[PDB]
Amino acid sequence: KFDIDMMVSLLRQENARDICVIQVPPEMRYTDYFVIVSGTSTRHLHAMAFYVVKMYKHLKCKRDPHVKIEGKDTDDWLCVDFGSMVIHLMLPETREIYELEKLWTLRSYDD
Amino acid sequence: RFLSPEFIPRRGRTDPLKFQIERKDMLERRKVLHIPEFYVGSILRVTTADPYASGKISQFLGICIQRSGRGLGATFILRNVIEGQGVEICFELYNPRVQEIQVVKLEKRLDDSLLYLRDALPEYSTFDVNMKPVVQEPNQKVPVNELKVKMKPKPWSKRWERPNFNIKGIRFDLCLTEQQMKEAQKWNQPWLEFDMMREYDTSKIEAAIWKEIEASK
Amino acid sequence: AIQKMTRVRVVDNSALGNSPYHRAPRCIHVYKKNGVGKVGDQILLAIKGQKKKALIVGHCMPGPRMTPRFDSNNVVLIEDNGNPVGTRIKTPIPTSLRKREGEYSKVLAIAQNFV
Amino acid sequence: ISHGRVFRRMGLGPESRIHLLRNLLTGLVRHERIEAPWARVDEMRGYAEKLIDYGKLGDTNERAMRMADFWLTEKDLIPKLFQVLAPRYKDQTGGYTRMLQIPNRSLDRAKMAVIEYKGNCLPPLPLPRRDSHLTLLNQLLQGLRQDLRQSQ
Amino acid sequence: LHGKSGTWWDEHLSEENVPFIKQLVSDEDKAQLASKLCPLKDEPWPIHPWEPGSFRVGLIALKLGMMPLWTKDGQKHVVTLLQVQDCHVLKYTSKENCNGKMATLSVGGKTVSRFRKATSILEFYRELGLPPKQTVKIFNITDNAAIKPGTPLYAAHFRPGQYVDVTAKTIGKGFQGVMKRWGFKGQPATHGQTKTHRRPGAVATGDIGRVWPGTKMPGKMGNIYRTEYGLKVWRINTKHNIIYVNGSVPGHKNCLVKVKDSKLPAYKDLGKNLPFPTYFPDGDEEELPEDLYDENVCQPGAPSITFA
Amino acid sequence: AAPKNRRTIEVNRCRRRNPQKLIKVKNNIDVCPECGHLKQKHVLCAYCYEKVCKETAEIRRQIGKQEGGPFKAPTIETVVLYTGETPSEQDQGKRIIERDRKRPSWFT
RNA sequence: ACCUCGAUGUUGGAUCAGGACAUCCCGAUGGUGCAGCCGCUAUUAAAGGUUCGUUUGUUCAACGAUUAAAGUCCUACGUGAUCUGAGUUCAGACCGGAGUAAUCCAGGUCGGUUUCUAUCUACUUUAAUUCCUCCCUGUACGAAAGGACAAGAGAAAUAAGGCCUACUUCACAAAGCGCCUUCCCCCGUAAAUGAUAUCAUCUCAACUUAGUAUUAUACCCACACACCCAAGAACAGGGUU
Ligand SMILES: [Mg+2]
Ligand SMILES: [Mg+2]
Ligand SMILES: [Mg+2]
Ligand SMILES: [Mg+2]
Ligand SMILES: [Mg+2]
Ligand SMILES: [Mg+2]
Ligand SMILES: [Mg+2]
Ligand SMILES: [Mg+2]
Ligand SMILES: [Mg+2]
Ligand SMILES: [Mg+2]
Ligand SMILES: [Mg+2]
Ligand SMILES: [Mg+2]
Ligand SMILES: [Mg+2]
Ligand SMILES: [Mg+2]
Ligand SMILES: [Mg+2]
Ligand SMILES: [Mg+2]
Ligand SMILES: [Zn+2]
Repeated sequence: KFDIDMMVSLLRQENARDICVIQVPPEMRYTDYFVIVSGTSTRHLHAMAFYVVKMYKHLKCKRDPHVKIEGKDTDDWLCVDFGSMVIHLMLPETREIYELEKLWTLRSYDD
Repeated sequence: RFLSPEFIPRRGRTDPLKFQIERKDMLERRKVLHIPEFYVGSILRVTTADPYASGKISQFLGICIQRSGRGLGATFILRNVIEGQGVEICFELYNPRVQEIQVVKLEKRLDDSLLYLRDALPEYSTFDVNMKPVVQEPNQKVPVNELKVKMKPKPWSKRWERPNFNIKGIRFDLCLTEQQMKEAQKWNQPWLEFDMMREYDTSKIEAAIWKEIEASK
Repeated sequence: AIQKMTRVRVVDNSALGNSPYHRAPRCIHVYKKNGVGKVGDQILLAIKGQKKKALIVGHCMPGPRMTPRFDSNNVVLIEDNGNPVGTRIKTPIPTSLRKREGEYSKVLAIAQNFV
Repeated sequence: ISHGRVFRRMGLGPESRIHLLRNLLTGLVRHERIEAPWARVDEMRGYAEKLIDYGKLGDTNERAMRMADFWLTEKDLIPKLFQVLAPRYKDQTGGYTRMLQIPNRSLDRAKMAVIEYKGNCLPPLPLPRRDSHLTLLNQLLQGLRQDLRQSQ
Repeated sequence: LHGKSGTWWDEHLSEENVPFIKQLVSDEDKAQLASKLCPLKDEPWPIHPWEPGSFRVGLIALKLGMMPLWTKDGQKHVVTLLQVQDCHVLKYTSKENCNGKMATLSVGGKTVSRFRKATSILEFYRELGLPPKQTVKIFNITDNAAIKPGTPLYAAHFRPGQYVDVTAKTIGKGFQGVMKRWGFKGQPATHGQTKTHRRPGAVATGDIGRVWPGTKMPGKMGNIYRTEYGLKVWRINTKHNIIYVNGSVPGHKNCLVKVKDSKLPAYKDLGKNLPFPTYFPDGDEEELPEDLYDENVCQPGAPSITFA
Repeated sequence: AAPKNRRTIEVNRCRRRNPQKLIKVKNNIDVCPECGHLKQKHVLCAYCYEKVCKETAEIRRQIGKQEGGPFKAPTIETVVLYTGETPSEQDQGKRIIERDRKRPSWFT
């Protein structure tokens, strides 16, 4: 299967400079897992995103529709939305300026 | 006996067999989903499965501002304000992806259409998302909420003061002058309540529909 | 339906959106062959005498059943690349944005509420 | 395009149409037989039937009283409606009026009709009568009927 | 007095005979319809198997109305209801005389009064042993699919997942101006325009000194035969002989539509599994359910769909 | 726009003698078996209707004399009686309009 | 200076466009100072398409934002018995200039009547396109950068043709802002065998392929009062069991 375990294994295999996972509660109508990962550079981000996407494509779930790769034109933030999990690849400055962690853990308790 | 509006057909030349088939499907779906009795003005919480997610439900609570449509396509649009943003959703009653309809507060309003709540103050559309359901006695006429809302400045989505709308739930005296009311009376059309050929008698149709429903039971 | 010249509300944390200006933000162009913008469509926007792309995230015009109709034409400012200018979206964002063709993951990530 | 349009456009507009039909209906209630252009009689026949139904609803019914008050411009006819016409048709469920075509109006050659309330005291109209059962065709058909009854 | 008086069946009938004749003729009509209910026991023509390139007959249905429908993906499809009302095969002609090179079957539906039909039509239907039909439409078929005249046809002649073509007379809008008929832009409302708001502009150039044939001009709109191609059959109610056809169909409610297997190339050889000559209930191979559903249709009464 | 040429009598005849413009022969005319008068099948006999209208007018003049004033519509049924006729049992409690002529054969 | 001075201003715009191809985009090819993407060039292709705004009366133009593209033209610089009159043109008035003055002006400005009931001809119902995303595939190619073909799926959008279940304008119905359906190609060249000219040679040589329009279909098809109608100006058409 293609699950968060496969996600984290692949990301650690390619050695993401930083990984974080959020368990999105069911009552929020987005997804199950919110993965946020930092990278060294835009080239690194593109490489790892392409790698994980190829792994998803080749692994399993033929009936599951294919998956976009969003943020290709931008250099500091890519994102891939899977059926039940969404990965946000970015750089340290983008991550610290968008503070997705506080947003997705403290839904209405931050600025 | 509350016959849900969608069962009663709008008059036309369409064959009654079409309505029989549509009612068969509607009742056979009602056997799965309990569509409670409710009226325009009652607060409802609708739980629906989202295809965008993976088998995850979404709940929307709001005041039913309009009941429209007939047959299997019947809809009800209900309104609320979330973080100060007015949102309306038109829910299809018989959509296979509405998991539940809960009548949080069963009540009737002075009007059969509360579309003017768009132009009313935001307080009259605000309803706590987590409000608990109130209880009505098993044998009790549905309460009629005689609330008359206050409107915001005159530029409105529709000319609510005009007689053809027949709005009774707006405090017009507060927002409109006597001159404006008199001017709006120019569209009175008093004969329209007395032309007897315009009235749609649905007694026999309702009786037949009730027979069908009972037979389905 | 956001066309050219519609006055739109910037539902965003961005300084451009939240700063006062004598002229309300107006749609300058709808990035759609028919210049009619729905939820998920991009539009140029004249803010503070500046041209800025933005994303429609709600409008008064009724849409298909089961989808929300908002009281205002809400828009989110985005960069030319696509990164949202602001870092937070306060008012509810329709969930239908997810499956529409186009990049919306960034906006959904920034969104606080969904409807 | 007028698909499904059931109301003629008469008079000077909607209100004028209602007033014209109202005058015709008041005349019909007063005299129990009225000549008028065919289209206007056809439009007013439904209203005449509805008035008989409202009169059946009863004198004490406020809605029926208001409807009669509007629709009968001469108020001496309201007692007549509630105490003569409605009791006259209490047994029937419909078809209170009889409408027949009349030779075209000499003035403008208009298509003319006579509409009466059934059971009035006036001399009967020359109603159309079907052929006698003793005609050749009708007797042959009676033979068919008897043969079919016997055989099956 | 000149002798060309126009008579109707009731003209010389007495009060007693009118109801008797009505009842007698209606009873005859229903008896005739019932007599054909068992075609396979009435010297059916050879029932050949389906082969590639075989075109079978279609039906003449009645447009009952429209209603929503939902598929398991959660999408709503508007579907239109086509009821098959007393649809029968009436005539068979060979390739030589079909005005082409493909056999033809005439099919009629929606029995109508015999008192209101021309003598020739009444004689034709008397020989056929059926009550007259409102409309007769000709279907081009291969000889493999010939069906004996008089055989009834039923909604189950189609099956869900099949694609169909529906042809009918569009709603007649009468003489319509150019703006409504052809979607011309018309002229502005204000800014000086005098007595030209919905008029055609120039109808041609000055050089030709005429108007080209086929120029778009005001005239009668609608009331012409149009065909909608490739409509999916979402469901079939066998009890009432209803076909649920995807989308819109030309014509008004209660209008007769000619329904046939779709001619689109994509659906060229989907007739393998369909009843080749036609569906024969008398065959009784397997009494069909009351409702046949397509796979994706969210059947009513199923547990609420969850996109898990 | 003005005509460019005078239309000839030949063209004019072809136009104004076209069958579309000719008066069509009516074939629904017949004889009223009651009185033998001509009538159209769907229309009332003109002569019979004239009889009925004249009798109705006389009866209504009697009604007007009896009522004596506007807004005097009775709340009770009406019965017309001719010379040599007496109110029957069911004619009791109904205003009687008396006619000086004898009962018409067609009136029952 | 040949027709028209015995009621035709002109330019722009609106409406509707017919056509040419000397092609702007979409299609197929040859070459390239084309590795791929890209361009540049040429052949062929006119089925289809060919945006919205600010200033200006403007055609143009500049500018802003797009687009697959925003093509060059002809059609009385198409089209005012279809529209408009903003520039220009008539009677009023200024500024500047000429003139003794009257007046005038290729200039600047403010204002300024746009008739026609159609006799004749003609005419009034004649197999979609593009783009984007995805799969192939960040594969070919390329040192990298970058980045394909061909084929397929999904989304839209437009165009055409319909329709009302919903929504919306509304209300026994008509509509769009809503929904539904839309199906084959065209030929430039690239090859095979092979003589004239025993090699070779794609062949205005014979011959063999890409190569197909011989549109495929679909649609329609019943000789022979009155009332109602989803049919309709009349007429016609359908229903009356
Ligand atoms: Mg509005
Ligand atoms: Mg500026
Ligand atoms: Mg008039
Ligand atoms: Mg317009
Ligand atoms: Mg005007
Ligand atoms: Mg000379
Ligand atoms: Mg001349
Ligand atoms: Mg060329
Ligand atoms: Mg020239
Ligand atoms: Mg001017
Ligand atoms: Mg001057
Ligand atoms: Mg000047
Ligand atoms: Mg001027
Ligand atoms: Mg002025
Ligand atoms: Mg003019
Ligand atoms: Mg004219
Ligand atoms: Zn007579």
